[PDB]
Amino acid sequence: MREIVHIQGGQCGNQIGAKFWEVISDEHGIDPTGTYHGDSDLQLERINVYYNEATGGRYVPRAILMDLEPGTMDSVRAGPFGQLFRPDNFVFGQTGAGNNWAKGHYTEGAELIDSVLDVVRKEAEGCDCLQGFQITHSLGGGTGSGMGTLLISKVREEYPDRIMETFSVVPSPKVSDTVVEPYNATLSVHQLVENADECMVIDNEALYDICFRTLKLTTPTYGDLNHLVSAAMSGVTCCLRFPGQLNSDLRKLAVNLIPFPRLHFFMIGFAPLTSRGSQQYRALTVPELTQQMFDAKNMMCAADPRHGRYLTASALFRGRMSTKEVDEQMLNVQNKNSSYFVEWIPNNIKSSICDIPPKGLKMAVTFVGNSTAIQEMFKRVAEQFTAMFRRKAFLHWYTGEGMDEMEFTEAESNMNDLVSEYQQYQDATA
Amino acid sequence: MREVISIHVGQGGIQVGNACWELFCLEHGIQPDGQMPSDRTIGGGDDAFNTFFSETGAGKHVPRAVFLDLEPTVIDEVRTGTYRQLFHPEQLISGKEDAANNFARGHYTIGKEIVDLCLDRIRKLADNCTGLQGFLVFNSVGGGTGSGLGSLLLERLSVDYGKKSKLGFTIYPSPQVSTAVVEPYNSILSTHSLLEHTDVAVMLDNEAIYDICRRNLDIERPTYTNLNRLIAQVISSLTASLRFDGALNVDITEFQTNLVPYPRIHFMLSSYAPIISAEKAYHEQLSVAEITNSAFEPANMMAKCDPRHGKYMACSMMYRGDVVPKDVNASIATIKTKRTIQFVDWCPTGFKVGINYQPPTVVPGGDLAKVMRAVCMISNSTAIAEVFSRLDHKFDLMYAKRAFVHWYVGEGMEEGEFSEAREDLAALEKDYEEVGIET
Amino acid sequence: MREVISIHVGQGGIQVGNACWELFCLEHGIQPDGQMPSDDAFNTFFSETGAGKHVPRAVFLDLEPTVIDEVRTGTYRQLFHPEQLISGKEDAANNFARGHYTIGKEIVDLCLDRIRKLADNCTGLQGFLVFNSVGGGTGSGLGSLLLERLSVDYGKKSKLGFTIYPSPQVSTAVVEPYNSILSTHSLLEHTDVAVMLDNEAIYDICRRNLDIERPTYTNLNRLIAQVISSLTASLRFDGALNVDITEFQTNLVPYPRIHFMLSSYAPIISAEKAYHEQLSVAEITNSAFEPANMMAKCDPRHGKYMACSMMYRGDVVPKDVNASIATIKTKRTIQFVDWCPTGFKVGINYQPPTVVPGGDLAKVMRAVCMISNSTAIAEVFSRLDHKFDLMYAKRAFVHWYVGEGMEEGEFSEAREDLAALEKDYEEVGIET
Amino acid sequence: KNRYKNVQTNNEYFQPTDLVVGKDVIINGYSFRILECDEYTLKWFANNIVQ
Amino acid sequence: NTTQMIPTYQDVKTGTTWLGGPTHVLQEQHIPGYKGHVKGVQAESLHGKTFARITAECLNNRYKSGFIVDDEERFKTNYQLEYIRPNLRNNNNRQRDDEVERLELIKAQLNSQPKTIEDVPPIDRVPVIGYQGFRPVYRHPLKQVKGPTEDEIDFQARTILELTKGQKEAPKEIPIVGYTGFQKGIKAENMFGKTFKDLSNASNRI
Amino acid sequence: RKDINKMYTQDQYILRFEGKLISQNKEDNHRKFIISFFCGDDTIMVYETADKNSGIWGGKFLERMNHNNPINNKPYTELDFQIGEIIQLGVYRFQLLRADEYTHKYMKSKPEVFKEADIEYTLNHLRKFATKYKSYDEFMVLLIKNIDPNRRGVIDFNDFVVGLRRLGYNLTYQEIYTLMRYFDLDENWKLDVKSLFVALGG
Ligand SMILES: Nc1nc2c(ncn2[C@@H]2O[C@H](COP(=O)(O)OP(=O)(O)OP(=O)(O)O)[C@@H](O)[C@H]2O)c(=O)[nH]1
Ligand SMILES: Nc1nc2c(ncn2[C@@H]2O[C@H](COP(=O)(O)OP(=O)(O)OP(=O)(O)O)[C@@H](O)[C@H]2O)c(=O)[nH]1
Ligand SMILES: Nc1nc2c(ncn2[C@@H]2O[C@H](COP(=O)(O)OP(=O)(O)O)[C@@H](O)[C@H]2O)c(=O)[nH]1
Ligand SMILES: [Mg+2]
Ligand SMILES: [Mg+2]
Repeated sequence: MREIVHIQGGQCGNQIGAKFWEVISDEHGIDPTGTYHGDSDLQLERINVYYNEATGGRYVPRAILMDLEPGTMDSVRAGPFGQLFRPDNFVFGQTGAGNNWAKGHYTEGAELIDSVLDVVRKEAEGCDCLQGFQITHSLGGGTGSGMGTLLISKVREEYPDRIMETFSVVPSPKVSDTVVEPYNATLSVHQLVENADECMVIDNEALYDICFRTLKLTTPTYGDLNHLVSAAMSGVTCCLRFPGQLNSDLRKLAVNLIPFPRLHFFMIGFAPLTSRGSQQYRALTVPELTQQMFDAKNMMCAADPRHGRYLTASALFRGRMSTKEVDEQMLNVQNKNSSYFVEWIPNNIKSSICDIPPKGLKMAVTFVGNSTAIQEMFKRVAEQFTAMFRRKAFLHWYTGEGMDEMEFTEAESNMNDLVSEYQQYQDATA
Repeated sequence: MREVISIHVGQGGIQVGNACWELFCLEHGIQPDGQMPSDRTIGGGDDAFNTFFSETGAGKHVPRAVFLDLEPTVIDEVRTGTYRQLFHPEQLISGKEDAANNFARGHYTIGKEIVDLCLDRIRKLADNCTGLQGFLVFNSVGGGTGSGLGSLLLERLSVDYGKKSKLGFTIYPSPQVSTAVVEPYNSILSTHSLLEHTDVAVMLDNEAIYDICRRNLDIERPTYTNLNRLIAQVISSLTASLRFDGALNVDITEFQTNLVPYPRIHFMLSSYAPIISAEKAYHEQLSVAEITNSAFEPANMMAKCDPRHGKYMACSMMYRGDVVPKDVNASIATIKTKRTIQFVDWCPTGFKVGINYQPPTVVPGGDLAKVMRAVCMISNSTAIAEVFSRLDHKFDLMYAKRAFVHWYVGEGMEEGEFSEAREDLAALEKDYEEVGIET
Repeated sequence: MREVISIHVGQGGIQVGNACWELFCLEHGIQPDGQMPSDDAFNTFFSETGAGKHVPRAVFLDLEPTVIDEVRTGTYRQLFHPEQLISGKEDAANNFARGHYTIGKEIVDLCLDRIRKLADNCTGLQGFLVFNSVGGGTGSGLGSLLLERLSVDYGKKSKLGFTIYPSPQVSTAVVEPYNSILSTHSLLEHTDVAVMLDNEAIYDICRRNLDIERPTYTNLNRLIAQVISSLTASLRFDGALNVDITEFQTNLVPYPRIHFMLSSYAPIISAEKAYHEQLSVAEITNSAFEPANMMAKCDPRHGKYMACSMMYRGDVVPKDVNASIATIKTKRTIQFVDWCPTGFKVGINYQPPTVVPGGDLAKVMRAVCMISNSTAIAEVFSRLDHKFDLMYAKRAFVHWYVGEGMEEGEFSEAREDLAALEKDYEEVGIET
Repeated sequence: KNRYKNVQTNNEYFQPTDLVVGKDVIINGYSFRILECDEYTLKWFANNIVQ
Repeated sequence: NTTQMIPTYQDVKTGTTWLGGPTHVLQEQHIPGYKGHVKGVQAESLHGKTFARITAECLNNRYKSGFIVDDEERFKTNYQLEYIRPNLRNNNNRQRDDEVERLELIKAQLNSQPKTIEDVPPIDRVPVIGYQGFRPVYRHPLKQVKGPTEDEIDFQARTILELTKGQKEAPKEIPIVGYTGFQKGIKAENMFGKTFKDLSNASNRI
Repeated sequence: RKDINKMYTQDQYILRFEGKLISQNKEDNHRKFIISFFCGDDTIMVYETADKNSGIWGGKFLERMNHNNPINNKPYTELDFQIGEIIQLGVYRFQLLRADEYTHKYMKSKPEVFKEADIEYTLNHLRKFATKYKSYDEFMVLLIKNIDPNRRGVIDFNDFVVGLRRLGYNLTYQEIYTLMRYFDLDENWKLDVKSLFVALGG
């Protein structure tokens, strides 16, 4: 049964949510009017995971769109499949945060969250057997990073046992578009580590790297970037919606991937990806799927895994394929590249099979891996943050809204402590 | 007048059980909907289906099986399949939350709310039977609910019925290729529970069956469905003597009276022969002399254990088809003479021989061809001590740094349960070297 | 030559008697207008007009017009006698005082008028059947007055009341603990056999057996009608062992104060999975003794059994019945009181249970109706007393009762009677 | 503000001649009916479409 | 695809090949161990169906190809794709056609005697003696009955005869009890007390 | 040597018959039997059914084996197992009363071996006998008058066989059954003489 409600915040979050719901609706054969038009029975088999039913035979997603400015929602509503969303679920402020963490975390988010917490509780209470929650947002903006995290803190108090997923868009150093990236990003992670069950890291720089060189597109837009992200996000919960050889829900991924409670930052990659010109020259077999699984350029993060060692890895196959080939390749890669795998935990790769491939494809790949090479993200964010904080730059805005400069310190140290112990397991030997 | 009750838990249990029952329905002529055909209008003959099926009084038959699981996806597919009309609607028990590869979740938190339903269901199946031989259980030990509920059910079944026989078919994790990452924990913890609660256990390691299909059946890309048909064949030859007339009858009770020298030692590994494809099945005579040589061939072992590394305790094999008792005795004499196969010192005679008349059936859409002769063998050996050694090696590696322990402590299982589980395995091992030494 | 008179008082009474009489009409083959389609046995429940239609031996009592109104506009309007559907103008409004001291006093005269006229025609009257919901105003007060009058007005005639008690936690009204206690005190010394059919148990039974997740009151009344038919089929259909109404209170009532008992019925299987099992007589009794299958929200495993009454109907065999009894006796989790070595009364009838077309149950060739008396029944009285004590401690909802003639100290004596009943039930359950 | 496919014509993009007042039109799986047009367009229609 | 169409009924009876069969006269194989190109093994990642059958698939060009899958064959799981009964050795339930026509027989029978056009007895033209109600004075005393017209009764009767051994089919065929799917609007429109087995029909019939 | 080829290609065909035992004893003049014929290796099994509340210990009567006819000393084949015949298994003689529906399809599906089971051969057999009579037309009227005494239109089996025996024409019990079953319009085993007249000639 195991349904999940969608929670998404900020303009970065909203634009990702718009593409994701389009993909699922097309996957389940839902028209822009919200009426089923499919042909197979299995498309309606497990639709209760995402869609709620109303009178007249129409379906409505159980998503909550949340923001501090009404401009974004008035744009996302008019888009394709934008009439599906129930108008009541839209919640927005009238002032905005202005890329300031304190405005979105102490002043405006605190008073606004009373309304949005009411609607989400109604959504959770309606379903008989809730499975968990998933999040989509960015850490670079105050409204996304501040009121998004404070939402996480409150909801964890009411459902401590339910699973929780978060997609984080951390600011990459090269293509940086705001000056206050290190402040809000550092502070958000401090609250993120204590409450989030899982975290997926997504860098727009990495997405730009993949599209330009793999698909070879001259002029991509954010829609193309949003298309890639939605493909992976659907893959994680795909086999929860379709029968397969080996079932694997959200809880199974968590227990089989994180060895320790404070290590829940991942990196994802989607395969296969091929340009239109090279689309007709490849062959879709398991070796090609698994060879692009672990390839460095395909990761959705700027962190190269060859600078560290994988702790645990997971893979989700979609389609009909022989099980032996799936397991054979996992043992194959885990042997030829023993330098990149930690030694004290043998057989640190997990596999799953889903019988329904994505539309337009025959076989698919969804990879989620916990590697110690992503610490360089926090290491570089730390050095910009201490560059900001040593000279007390842009601080009077933050300290002028009810908080002191002390809270900056322990969040810096807690993130600093995280890096040290996260690096400890890299050189640990048994 | 003799019945056996099949118990299936976990996704591996359901998929294995699914392949077994299509064989049984075809073996006895049962249509998927329950009636024999709609064509035969005589009926009322040769009641042998009572071992597995049960008449409703007029018409259809209902299997004496139960399906247990915690995620409904696998069970729901059964209810929408072509066999929807066969099973009783309320013996396919399905949970709400999966154990998620967690032994503690399937043993202390979720399984308690569903174990009550099964025992009530089992009690209603047992009351119907009059000559119940025993229970069969199928479980994938590497999964959370497979070892979780399996541990709970066997403990409860031990006191509810007492001396009633229970037979176990475990599927142990493969030595080097595995599905999940946390399998050493829930597999090791399972052994402590089932060691003092099962009567007979059989290893059904996956990669060994992968070798058989590739080498013999010539399949380069097999799936779990091809495997499940071989284990279903083993079950057929195992209980064929119960419902089919033969020269020598071997019942269920004849195994826990002939095969386990000591109460602690009841772990065995099986073989099946011949396994040959239709295009090359007819190029050789398939003489009974050579089929029994293939069974003892360690390359065709159904578990990744080499008996040449240890001694043999006892050997039980069942023949079916048109075998001749004197031919069977002739081949056994050669096996004893063979030097590379040795028996333990204190076992001068170590063979149990059963003969059945019904040849193995052939399933359309299957993989094996139909032959006049086949043999299924169950062997007990000291070579089964190595699998616990490698599990101890892997278990100790990540338990030194207490990896994943938080995934078990917070669900109600105290820390000390790992320490006692380790000691029992060490004590269980020490038994195996103690027995294997000569006087 | 044998007759029984049915009394339906209160909305629950009419809504269960509708199902009961529809079931009886279908079982005996009469058309809804009352005219037989040109086809003695039915004389127990009906009465011939000399040539033509038949009149059921029932009288409907209520103080509110609308519920009776549907009876006179439905498909059975032409069946019942016009002036046996007695309806008032103003309601009890869940006030036990109103239905026992103010407005119910002025109708019992005409109730007894109709009762006397019906009984004078009857020549071999066996006993009276009374239906009433306890958690209601006129269901309790008018019922109490009617039983008190009928006891002195008919002497030693047996009276059976199939009351409906409030469920332990699922409830509709808020003052129903108050009027339940007074009604129980009134009926304790005035009824001969009482059966408990609280609503919550039937919901679980339906959801678990009939596979209905959203039931309504129509479903529940059908089960009660089936229970009535199974209980009274021995009066109008021949069988291997026939039992009358009089040979119940001589078997299930160890002491005069102890006449409260609970029922169970089996099988109740939907047609979707009714043909997956043979419904052997050996297994239907196991379902009947299943503690979860009790029609009242009580757990027999918490106390000792006094006596068990069995009704098998269909094509059961006397030998097969006794084997099941022996198996149950040998079973350990079910134990009887020390001073009752023999504790079963068995009845066998030939007529199979009838099936209502377009209904819920399937058709089966075998069925059993179980009536048991056990010491576990003290739990409902204990919880009712607790609920009343929580309320009466600071005198809530008392002005709605005291102003209609009810004396202030009347609650205390009802509490004393309940305490005495609890004391009796505990002292019976001790071993000598 | 985007380019939309037209189901009514071989999944092609919309053209100015497609929008005809008084006749229904389909956009993104929705059905519209045109009641009247701004007379600025009417001047545009008369000057460019008449051939 | 070879597993169900080869040994056809014509070939199995009075023919060379049995169920197992050395089916090499009928089609083309490559005798297990063979080194060479097959045009369909590595490209399509064919699984199961041992090498003898794999080559027979590619040689006889039943086959499939392409990255894009045309909907219908995309949505098949491994379970029902393989466990599709026994097929070819010798040549389902009749239910769900009887159940629907028992249901319609009750409906047709119920509508058969509605007392149309003054066929009511002299009694019951006016309501029962003590009726309560209102009884408006300025209204026709005797009740008015319309009742169904003749062709509607005949309309139902035609389908009853037509459904039995006719062109109409069983409605949808349904799962049994514990199937946890959507069930197409059981919750949207209440449909509370209709016996889930029966509830499946009404919701699925629409 | 054993015939493997016959075992492979004819293992599935199993012929099931119902029979009654013919013996001196009045003890067993009523109890019924079911006879199974495995044509894979010409193996015959006889089962004894038991009614409820009968007091007889039903079960397997003769286990499956292969045994030959005593008169001609030849093994039994499927040709000899035709309905209506008397088969002697050792010291027991069984009369085959009725056959299973699948068995009837099997015999009819395979001609040129079960000649009596093919309808056009039976009609040709009956029609060819009209050579001894003077004219074809008088043959028909003689037949119908002999078969039907009161010309009712639908007759029973006993009336049908006794009339044919009265005429003196030797029909085996199999062919008589073949014609009787075919001309049953609503499947109640009453011959339709009018269709028989049309089939012979109109
Ligand atoms: N031989 C064989 N093993 C199987 C099969 N299915 C699952 N397994 C084994 O089961 C293990 C994982 O458990 P599953 O059976 O997939 O699921 P489960 O037993 O219910 O455990 P959970 O996933 O936690 O619910 C894998 O490592 C497989 O080795 C099968 O069909 N055949
Ligand atoms: N089993 C069953 N119980 C019913 C039904 N209708 C009402 N009840 C019970 O009756 C109780 C309340 O009494 P009512 O039936 O409403 O009517 P009453 O007993 O005459 O009381 P008043 O309404 O005050 O006149 C409720 O608590 C219900 O439990 C029914 O249809 N079936
Ligand atoms: N993948 C993706 N990232 C986006 C999109 N729009 C914005 N971003 C990222 O979001 C960051 C800024 O987010 P921001 O506007 O502050 O969101 P806010 O917190 O709601 O104000 C930038 O670094 C962008 O890279 C989008 O459509 N897709
Ligand atoms: Mg599982
Ligand atoms: Mg009332």
